Amino acid sequence: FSPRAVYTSGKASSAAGLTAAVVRDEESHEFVIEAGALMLADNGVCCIDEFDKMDVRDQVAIHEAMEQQTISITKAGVKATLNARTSILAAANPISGHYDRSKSLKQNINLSAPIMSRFDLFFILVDECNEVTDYAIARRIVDLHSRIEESIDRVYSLDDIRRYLLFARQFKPKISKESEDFIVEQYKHLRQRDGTKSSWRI
Amino acid sequence: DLKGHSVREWVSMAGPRLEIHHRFKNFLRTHVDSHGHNVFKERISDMCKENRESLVVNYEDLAAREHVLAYFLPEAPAELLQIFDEAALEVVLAMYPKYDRITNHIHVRISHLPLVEELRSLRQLHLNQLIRTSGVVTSCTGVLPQLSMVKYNCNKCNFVLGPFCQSQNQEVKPGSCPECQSAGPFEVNMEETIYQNYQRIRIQESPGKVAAGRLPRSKDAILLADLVDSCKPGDEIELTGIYHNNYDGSLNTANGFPVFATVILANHVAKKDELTDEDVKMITSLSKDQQIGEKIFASIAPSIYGHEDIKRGLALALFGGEPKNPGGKHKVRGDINVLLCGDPGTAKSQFLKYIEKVSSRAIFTTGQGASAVGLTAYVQRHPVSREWTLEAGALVLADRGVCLIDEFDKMNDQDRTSIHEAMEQQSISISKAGIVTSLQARCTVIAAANPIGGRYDPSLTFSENVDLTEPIISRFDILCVVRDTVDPVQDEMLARFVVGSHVRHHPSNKGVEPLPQEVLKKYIIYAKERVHPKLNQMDQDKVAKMYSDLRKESMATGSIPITVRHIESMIRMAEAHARIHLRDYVIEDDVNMAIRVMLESFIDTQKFSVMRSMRKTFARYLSFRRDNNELLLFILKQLVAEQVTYQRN
DNA sequence: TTTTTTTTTTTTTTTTTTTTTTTTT
DNA sequence: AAAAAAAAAAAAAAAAAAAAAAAAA
Ligand SMILES: Nc1ncnc2c1ncn2[C@@H]1O[C@H](COP(=O)(O)OP(=O)(O)OP(=O)(O)O)[C@@H](O)[C@H]1O
Ligand SMILES: [Mg+2]
Ligand SMILES: [Zn+2]
Repeated sequence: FSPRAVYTSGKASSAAGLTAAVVRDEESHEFVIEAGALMLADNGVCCIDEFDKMDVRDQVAIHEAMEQQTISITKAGVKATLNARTSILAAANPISGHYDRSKSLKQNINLSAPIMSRFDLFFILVDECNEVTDYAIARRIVDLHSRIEESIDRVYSLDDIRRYLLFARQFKPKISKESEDFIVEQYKHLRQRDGTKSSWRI
Repeated sequence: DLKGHSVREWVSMAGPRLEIHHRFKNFLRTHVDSHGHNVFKERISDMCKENRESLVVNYEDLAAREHVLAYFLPEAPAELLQIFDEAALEVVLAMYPKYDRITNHIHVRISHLPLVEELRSLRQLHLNQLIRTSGVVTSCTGVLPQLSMVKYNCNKCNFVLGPFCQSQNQEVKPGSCPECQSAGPFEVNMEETIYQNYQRIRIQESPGKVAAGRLPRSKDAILLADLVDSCKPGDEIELTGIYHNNYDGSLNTANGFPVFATVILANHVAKKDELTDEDVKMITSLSKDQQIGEKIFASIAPSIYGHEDIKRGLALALFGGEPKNPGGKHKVRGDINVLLCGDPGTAKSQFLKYIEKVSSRAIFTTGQGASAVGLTAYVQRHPVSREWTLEAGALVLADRGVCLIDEFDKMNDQDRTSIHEAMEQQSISISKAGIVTSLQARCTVIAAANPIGGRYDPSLTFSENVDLTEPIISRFDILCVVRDTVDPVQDEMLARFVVGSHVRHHPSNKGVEPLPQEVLKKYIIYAKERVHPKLNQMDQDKVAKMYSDLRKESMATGSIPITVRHIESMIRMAEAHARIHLRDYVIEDDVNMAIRVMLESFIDTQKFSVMRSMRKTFARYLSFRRDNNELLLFILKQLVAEQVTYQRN
């Protein structure tokens, strides 16, 4: 859906191809920069499937990108500080292949603490073996596979949503005093939540 | 004077050439100011006085007084600028006839050019024109000596040949020597030749200016004989220069298209961004405030709320102690290393970054490899310079400054060994390729770390809930245990702080008084460089009794004991606190404050039960300069928290 | 005959992959 | 005892600096 959206895998991407690389221009004395997956997601999204499987040598780069939004390269006779303003949608399998509900999120996955720290949202999708949910899922899947082109009545076409997203991204909302007080109270309550235990501290 | 067929050819003619020459001379003489009568008078005076051999000329005034010359300028920069140099030389001689002995030449630099472009907007249309751009210097070579006025030496008849002025476009080829009429090889004659400094830099688009789906572009520039060393890598610079193209650049080589490389002949450089006098009065003026200690302790990382004790420790680390080596066989470091161990989300990295920002010769590195410079030394060919250099470890780079180490508990084995060596012996020993050397790194290490398991548990002593061996922790003078404990009042206050910061830094809108940061660093410089307190007034009786009591108490329980190095650290912190006040003699209150800080750290390093044991046993020491309100508020908060826990269980 | 552009060669370094080794359950 | 992560080996590719030879006029 999203333009400037780049999808990758766990171990299928190396460091250079995932962040950046440098080659020398074949026609002059200057050097050109091969843009890695992170860069192509600039002002977009990077979808890292099987994140937990990614090598540490690459996870350090992803952590750097999340930290300062930028990639610093000193290679092949050229230095550069390039911009990577990308959001990261990661998909990580729980350690052991199944999510264990009797542990904190820190233990259920093999992500380093710095990586998890700067993830704004963690969504846990446990496969509760409920019959109603299974019936609904089966109905939807079979309806999809029976009626391929139809059966999808989306109120807004993907092109319309793309245009609306591109227009709305330009807005820079303010924070009024009332909203500031509401944020303060909500944060107070959310911290009080952590006073049973939660999947991870707040 | 719009007339003719070609602008460059128009200036080429002798007539308009001399017309422009004399008009520019008259402009230099006559253009005075709105009120600064004859700015160029004092300009030339100062330049000659310091022997600067340069003249920065604003474009606005030149266009105002002589619009024709300003219009001609960008179209054919080479000829107009050469004429301006010729004019300014004789103008200077008229003002300073003797100065003719100095450089026999004057360069004219032009600034505030009206139209400013970006490296991505450069096109063939801009060839051979004065253009103003902005960018980050991404690489810069040494000050290479380039031939200026060569005198080749004929081999056959050993006759030196006349000066063949070197051109930036083509290499000079000598003819046949006038004497023996030989077209032989010839060789430079360095003793009789004269050169000019030649630096080559690369300027790339500022990342903050690049668009979303685009990559920064870069252009090569040449600085010549006076702009050299005016830039360093990482500088944001406005560069005005000639988009020169015709030197040798044409891909006539096979498997190549008729492309042309481009380099900007630099003509003016402006960096967009501390040895003063009479500021000693300023520093001394508030030095006698009698409460400056609180001011400075509150003037550290003003963007961080609370954590006052950590700020005090960082202030003491900044001002440092007094290194002393009795005889030459007992090396005692004057530094105050600090370790901030705490659960995440408590602004430890913020403190480290503030110290990076506020302290000169301060470098930042991380336990991970995400830092520009590593902790360990090595030797290699630098990737950008391609030159074989000894990359000294980060600690060495901060030889007399501050090394900030984030993720202190995620280092490598070799990184741990290197930090141990630096902290222990204050030097690094390298034997990597053939360099058997020992270079000293007298750095103050300020480290940040998280407890094992991501949460600090007071039921366990400090040394066991941190992924650091005892020898490493034993070399830190202050241990700050930052704990994130749920507290509604503090939570609300911090929420207000950060949300207000977010409000105030929106793009559209872009109990003492803390000192301004610039004055704070001036004070730090003066204190750290001039005042060297001596502890001739320390009460040995009090310190000895305190140490003996602490030994007895710590050994009375199964707790980490107090050792001599703790007394050493207390001495260093007392000297640092005296340095803050520039007393030049440690006073009883300085010693008491140092004892307070050292005991606070040592107590907080203990387990939960021993924490209260030593708090009650030494509450007198730990309460120095701690007014009644603070203790009463702490006790009330403890009681109300106990009530809350009883309520919600 | 004399220049010039290429040809090599001779070092050195750098990067990817694979393999080998070390640490943990 | 066996798997996961790290380190080292090793082989292939690139830069490049300089000396010598073949082709051109
Ligand atoms: N006392 C504080 N005052 C102001 N801002 C704070 C404070 N504590 C935390 N913050 C803010 O909360 C965020 C978290 O802080 P920060 O990113 O520096 O974490 P940290 O202590 O370095 O954690 P970690 O150990 O995970 O690296 C930042 O945006 C920081 O500005
Ligand atoms: Mg941190
Ligand atoms: Zn001769």
